[PDB]
Amino acid sequence: GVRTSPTGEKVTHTGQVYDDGDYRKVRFVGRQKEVNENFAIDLIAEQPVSQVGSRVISCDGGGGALGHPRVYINLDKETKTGTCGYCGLQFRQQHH
Amino acid sequence: PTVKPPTARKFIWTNHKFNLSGTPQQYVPYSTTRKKIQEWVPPSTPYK
Amino acid sequence: RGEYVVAKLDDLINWARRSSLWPMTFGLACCAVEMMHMAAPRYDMDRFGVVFRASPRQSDVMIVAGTLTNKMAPALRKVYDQMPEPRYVVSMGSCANGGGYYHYSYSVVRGCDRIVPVDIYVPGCPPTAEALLYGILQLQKKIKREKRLRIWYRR
Amino acid sequence: DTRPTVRPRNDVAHKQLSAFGEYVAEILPKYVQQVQVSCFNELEICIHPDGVIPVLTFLRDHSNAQFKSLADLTAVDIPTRQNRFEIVYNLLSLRFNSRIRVKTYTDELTPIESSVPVYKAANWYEREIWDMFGVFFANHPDLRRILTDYGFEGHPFRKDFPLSGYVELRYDDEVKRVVAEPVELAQEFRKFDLNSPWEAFPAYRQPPE
Amino acid sequence: TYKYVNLREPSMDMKSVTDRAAQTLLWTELIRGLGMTLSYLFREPATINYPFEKGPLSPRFRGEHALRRYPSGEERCIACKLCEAVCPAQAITIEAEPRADGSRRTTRYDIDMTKCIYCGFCQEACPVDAIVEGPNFEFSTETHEELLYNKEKLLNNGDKWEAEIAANIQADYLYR
Amino acid sequence: LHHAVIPHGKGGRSSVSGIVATVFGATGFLGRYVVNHLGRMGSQVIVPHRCEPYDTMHLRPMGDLGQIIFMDWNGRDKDSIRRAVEHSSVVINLVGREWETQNFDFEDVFVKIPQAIAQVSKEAGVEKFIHISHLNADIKSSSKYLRSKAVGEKEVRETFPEATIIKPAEIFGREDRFLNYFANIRWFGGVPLISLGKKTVKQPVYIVDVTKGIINAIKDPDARGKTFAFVGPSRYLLFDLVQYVFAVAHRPFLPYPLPHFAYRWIGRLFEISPFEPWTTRDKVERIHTTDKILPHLPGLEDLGVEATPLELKAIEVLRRHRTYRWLSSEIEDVQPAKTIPT
Amino acid sequence: FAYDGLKRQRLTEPMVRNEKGLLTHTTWEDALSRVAGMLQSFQGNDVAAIAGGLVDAEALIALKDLLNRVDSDTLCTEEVFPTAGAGTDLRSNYLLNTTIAGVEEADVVLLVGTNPRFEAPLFNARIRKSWLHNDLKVALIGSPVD
Amino acid sequence: STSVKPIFSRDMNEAKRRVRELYRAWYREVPNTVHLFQLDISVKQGRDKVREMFKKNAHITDPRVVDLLVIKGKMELEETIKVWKQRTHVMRFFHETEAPRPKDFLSKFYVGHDP
Ligand SMILES: COC1=C(OC)C(=O)C(C/C=C(\C)CC/C=C(/C)CC/C=C(/C)CC/C=C(/C)CC/C=C(/C)CC/C=C(/C)CC/C=C(/C)CC/C=C(/C)CC/C=C(\C)CCC=C(C)C)=C(C)C1=O
Ligand SMILES: CCCCCCCCCCCCCCCCCC(=O)OC[C@H](COP(=O)([O-])OCC[N+](C)(C)C)OC(=O)CCCCCCCCCCCCCCCCC
Ligand SMILES: CCCCCCCCCCCCCCCCCC(=O)OC[C@H](COP(=O)(O)OCCN)OC(=O)CCCCCCCCCCCCCCCCC
Ligand SMILES: NC(=O)C1=CN([C@@H]2O[C@H](COP(=O)(O)OP(=O)(O)OC[C@H]3O[C@@H](n4cnc5c(N)ncnc54)[C@H](OP(=O)(O)O)[C@@H]3O)[C@@H](O)[C@H]2O)C=CC1
Ligand SMILES: CCCCCCCCCCCC(=O)OC[C@H](COP(=O)(O)OCC[N+](C)(C)C)OC(=O)CCCCCCCCCCC
Ligand code: SF4
Ligand code: SF4
Ligand code: SF4
Ligand SMILES: [Zn+2]
Repeated sequence: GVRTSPTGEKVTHTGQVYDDGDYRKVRFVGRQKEVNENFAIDLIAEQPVSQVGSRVISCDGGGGALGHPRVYINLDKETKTGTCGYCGLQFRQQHH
Repeated sequence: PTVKPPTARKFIWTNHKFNLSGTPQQYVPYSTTRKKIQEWVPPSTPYK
Repeated sequence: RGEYVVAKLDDLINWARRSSLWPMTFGLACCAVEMMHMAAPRYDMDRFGVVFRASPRQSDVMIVAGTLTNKMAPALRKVYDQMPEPRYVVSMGSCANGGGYYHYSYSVVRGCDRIVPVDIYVPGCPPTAEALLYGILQLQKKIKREKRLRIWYRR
Repeated sequence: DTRPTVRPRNDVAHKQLSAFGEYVAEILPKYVQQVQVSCFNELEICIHPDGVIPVLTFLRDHSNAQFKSLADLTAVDIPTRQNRFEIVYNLLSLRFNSRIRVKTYTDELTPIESSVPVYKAANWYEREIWDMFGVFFANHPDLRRILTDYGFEGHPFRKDFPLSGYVELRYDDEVKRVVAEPVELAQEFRKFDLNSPWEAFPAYRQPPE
Repeated sequence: TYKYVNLREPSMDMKSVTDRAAQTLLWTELIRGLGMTLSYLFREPATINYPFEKGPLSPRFRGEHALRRYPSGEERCIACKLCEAVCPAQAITIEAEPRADGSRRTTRYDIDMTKCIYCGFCQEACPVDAIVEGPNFEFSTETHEELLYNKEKLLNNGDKWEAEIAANIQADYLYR
Repeated sequence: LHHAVIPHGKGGRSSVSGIVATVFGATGFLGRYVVNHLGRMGSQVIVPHRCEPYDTMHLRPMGDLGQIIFMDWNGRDKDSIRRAVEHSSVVINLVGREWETQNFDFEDVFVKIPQAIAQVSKEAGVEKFIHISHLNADIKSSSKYLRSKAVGEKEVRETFPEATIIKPAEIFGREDRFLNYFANIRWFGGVPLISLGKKTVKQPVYIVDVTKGIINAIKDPDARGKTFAFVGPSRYLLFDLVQYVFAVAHRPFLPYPLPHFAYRWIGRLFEISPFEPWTTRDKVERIHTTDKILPHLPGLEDLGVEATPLELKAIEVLRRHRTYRWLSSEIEDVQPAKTIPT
Repeated sequence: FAYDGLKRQRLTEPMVRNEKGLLTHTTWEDALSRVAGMLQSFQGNDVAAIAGGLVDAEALIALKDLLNRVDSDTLCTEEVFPTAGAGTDLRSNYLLNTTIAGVEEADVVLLVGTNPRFEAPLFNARIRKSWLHNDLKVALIGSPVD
Repeated sequence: STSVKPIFSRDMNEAKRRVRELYRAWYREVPNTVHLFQLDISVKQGRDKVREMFKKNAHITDPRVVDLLVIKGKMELEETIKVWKQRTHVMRFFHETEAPRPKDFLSKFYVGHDP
């Protein structure tokens, strides 16, 4: 999420911000600091975990050829959910 | 768009902004990476 | 009131300058081809009042359309200097903006802004004839917001 | 030659060029050092630097050559060779609808005779070679820089000349003119090591050192 | 096969000589040139009323760059650096690190729009349709610095033009 | 700052000098040279301007991308002063007018504005402050310009005790109003000089020398709290100087004396101009004010600058004042003017 | 993997003690002037130097020459080595004379008071290779380390 | 081995003649150059610069290298006489905008890492 540093400058999704003594803050005087307010780390975390019945599931990102290369995710571990290395969607095997 | 509207996404801007160059809303480039080398901070108490 | 009058006089000279822009006949590389198409019938820059004239002494705008090399850089500064004021520079294309495809060449100037001041930067390689025309109409709006006389009135 | 993706061979032209390569080497043994024909049917004659005027004159005037057009003339810089420069002449024959390549060599200090007497087209190609490589052509009608800026020092197309050079230009308001200063780059050119550590073409494997 | 363009012998009969005499003295072939420009004066001009009308474009148009997201809001870019390796102008600078959730993501994604040659090689090489050239071309600026796009500026462009960008990829991805 | 900006590079356009400088009055004669030198070595320059942005265009090519930053400011608005100095390490005040307007007078320009800048600079945490006074600034001066210079000089020395005060002589250069001023008197036929210009002594200093002294005062820690007098290497009578200006410009020199009171009446006549006045009463007083000799103050030689003689650079300034017949005349064609022995 | 330690706790500016007794940043001119003032005021045994573990030969000789300009010979190291007998007069006294590649030719190796697995990981790997391929006989006098 | 094709001069004695001939051409040209280009330098500064350029290569003993230097020098002279060069090209020999870089070890030490 977008949060402001004590001096008031916004912090980007990469965690970048200028210190209170950094002369480079002069570039924002009379202008604005461009910051994207839709942090991708928050939005992916809002997606529900998909329940599946097989030990191995495939993700192409949705949209077929408009997604990402099809990869196969192993769901044998019960402690954690299998995560797509491309798009971050999580899958869990039904009742292990 | 009135006959075939665009797909709806919750991250698409609801309000369109025209070219903002020359105004206070213009874009100012900056580096989006954090500092790389951390300097040593001397102790704040005299050794003596 | 005096502030009202200088405001209206400012609106008059600003109008006259943005409605009668005369670019210098000056093109360097491929970007000048796209500048020709802005004079071609489809876009017809002449209908906005924009007329090319070859003499730098009768030009109001310099469009740096193409690559600027070290050999040509003294020539560019000379023709820019020989332009009576007020004079505006429009930088067209990646080469004239920051070197473009030839940024790392021994013989290329990394941006025309190292040689002359630049008022509008038009991106592209080349910018379409309609993208250069956007920069010209963006230059006209810049001239429309000048406050030469108002700033004089309160000196 | 029925394979869709492979380039078909023209073995009729390969024999003809090989036959004519021997023909030239038989007539000019004083200068011809090596003849070869590539797999895409391009004949190359490699000569001693002294044979530039005799070889090209024969190839332009002999009734069985008639190479009346100088397609191009250029140099290649190979630092590892004792003679680092390789002068390449690409000739075209309109009479016989054929092409031939004549190659010689030189170094930083050895001149090569100018071929303007043989081909008027070589006037500017030799200026470009001198300007971009520093190879001097003797008896050239007027030899000087053609592409580089006035007063430019060095030869850009040498392999040891840096890509961005040594100097760059800006405008200085104190002296009211364009000045030249040592090159500083806001972003350094990023060198990519693209070569794969696995051999690609066994046919060209050089004998082990 | 060849043809001659200017190998013709004029007739020498008295009627042909007089015809050429009338052309010389009465400027007939110059009057004919006037008639061609008079015809254009009465044709409709080809000018369009910009900016109220726009020149036609196609879904393949290569305009301003943008970074896209998946429908869930996650960034498509996974810091592979194929765009950086193929960019002919070296206009792309990328840095990456594991994100707080362990995802392969970028911390720097800069495009110097003054080095870029708007060739589209980056969107060809992207295996996840992350970096695209959008349909926008009206983004001139009053200063040089505004053309040095960073990651925040590129994500804002993607979020602004996604509605149009998605429809153009839908119209052209079968040709790719 | 304990760990200030660390310099990097070889002192070029893309290097970092570690100098973040706010230059008030950068859009004038002395400003363009200072900004050029700062930006020539890779320095962050903030340029607050009161003029139209079109009037700041010649400063843009003076620095790499993002190194020259422009802001609006008002001399009577402390908030706008604080915006433009709150991030800087050095502040250079080059604000001045040679004439009084309807809105600003010598007191407002040379006393109130410098004090406000210094006061805000101290509160903002700036460490180095460079202030440009005049050599002939004394409280007992007939020139109201030179009286305000004296008052402003002491106000700055109190508000910013560690400030560096520079007192130049009449600076000359391409855009100066000193040699151009004399060469432009040809429009009126003859040159009127009080006492025929033989009772006044001038010690003009070259613009680049003043600029390099200002830059060297930023880098030298020994200039904190000092007051420097920047003067040229040679002293001239007003007559011999003006005679030299007309000799280099190759134009007829027809001087005549004019009483002081009459010369002030001429100055009053030309003050009515609602634009940049050609001359004023104050300009006549400064022109005929003998340049002070202040051996107790450090000068250019201390900061490390070799003062450039007026004879090596007058042609660079005065060549454009020649006609076509004399444009090509070389530098070694006018013998140097008589110099008052040291 | 220890290279990442080169990005933390780095000394980047000269420092000196101020009135309060705290280290504060200063210029190179100021720092070398203080050290030069004291070095001029002392000589002989009053000046000594200690060299750490990561110091290079070029710096070692420059400091030795500098301290010899004040007639000092107290150039020490943190690592002890006996000076009894030949001391450091003969190189063979303080070297691995068989060479790392010579372990492959030895047939008996005696390790005295050393845990080579951690003191020299690559030297220990060389011993294991000789152990595996040359049937080396290894004996150790010291703590029974793995 | 050691037998090479010459360019213009067969020995240093012959080569030095071409050096002197070139020097006399440059020496006579400076007054014209300082006049046509309207340089703000003196004829003495220009002729000092020519001398500085010649003494920069006084250690050469290979006649061929000397021949190329004269060849390059004559190209420079031709560019200046015909005014192919501009005022900017003729003033690049004086480096007026380059701040004097340090020469002694201490000054180089303070500013950076370069030798
Ligand atoms: C392909 O390879 C390449 C080239 O190869 C071609 C190149 O070339 C180049 C180099 C390129 C360039 C230098 C730029 C090229 C760009 C172009 C647009 C050229 C292409 C072709 C054209 C035909 C463009 C325009 C030229 C013409 C001839 C069009 C004719 C129409 C016009 C409107 C021109 C002028 C005409 C008229 C009738 C006069 C208008 C002029 C005025 C000044 C306006 C009126 C004048 C006044 C003085 C004001 C009026 C009122 C007054 C004076 C006051 C009266 C009232 C009172 C009260 C006093 C490159 C790089 C290249 O790669
Ligand atoms: C029966 C009794 C015996 C006597 C009877 C005689 C009756 C006939 C009288 C002679 C008729 C002569 C007609 C005039 C000829 C003059 C022209 C000429 O010399 O031609 C040769 C000239 C030159 O022709 P040439 O270039 O081919 O060379 C001729 C000579 N040789 C071939 C040997 C080299 O033609 C021109 O003048 C070219 C015109 C220049 C372009 C002008 C633009 C065209 C404009 C067209 C519109 C004109 C509108 C005019 C009306 C305006 C109304 C106000
Ligand atoms: C019929 C039209 C009457 C109305 C025209 C009014 C305009 C007059 C101006 C134009 C000149 C046309 C008048 C000249 C006679 C034309 C008729 C004619 O010549 O007879 C036709 C006959 C057929 O020609 P043919 O045999 O095919 O080849 C020529 C071989 N001598 O040709 C001949 O063989 C006869 C001999 C031809 C040579 C005679 C000399 C002709 C050239 C003299 C200059 C004529 C123009 C003088 C007036 C100039 C002013 C306009
Ligand atoms: N002959 C000389 O040059 C001398 C110079 N000095 C002093 O050096 C300083 C620099 O002057 P100089 O460069 O030579 O000549 P300039 O008059 O050209 O410089 C004046 C600068 O100060 C600004 N200025 C003037 N009044 C105001 C105001 N009310 N508010 C805001 N800015 C103002 C101007 O901005 P803007 O243009 O937008 O109004 C301009 O940038 C002056 O203080 C001068 O007294 C001392 C000795 C000799
Ligand atoms: C042939 C002889 C020529 C004479 C000179 C003519 C040019 C100068 C005149 C200026 C007079 C003056 O004073 O106007 C100025 C006054 C206010 O003065 P201020 O603010 O005290 O100025 C003090 C100096 N500042 C301003 C630098 C601080 O503004 C006005 O109310 C109107 C100003 C605009 C001019 C109005 C005329 C409109 C004409 C329209 C034509 C189409
Ligand atoms: S920016 Fe593109 S189109 Fe324009 S000159 Fe450069 S390469 Fe050609
Ligand atoms: S469009 Fe081409 S030049 Fe521009 S960033 Fe992409 S790959 Fe690089
Ligand atoms: S934009 Fe695409 S090609 Fe470029 S780094 Fe990201 S995923 Fe790879
Ligand atoms: Zn996925």
